[PDB]
Amino acid sequence: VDCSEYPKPACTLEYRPLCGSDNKTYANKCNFCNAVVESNGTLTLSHFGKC
Repeated sequence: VDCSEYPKPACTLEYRPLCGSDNKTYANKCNFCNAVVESNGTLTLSHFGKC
């Protein structure tokens, strides 16, 4: 997914779960992309929905 507009200082509460390569279910794309940046690009997206 496109994380180009990240990191963002806040994420909304809109619950659109997606499963990281870490097996964490991120709450939405904002939370996921912020984690991608924090990971220095090690975290990828496995799939949409819960892990």
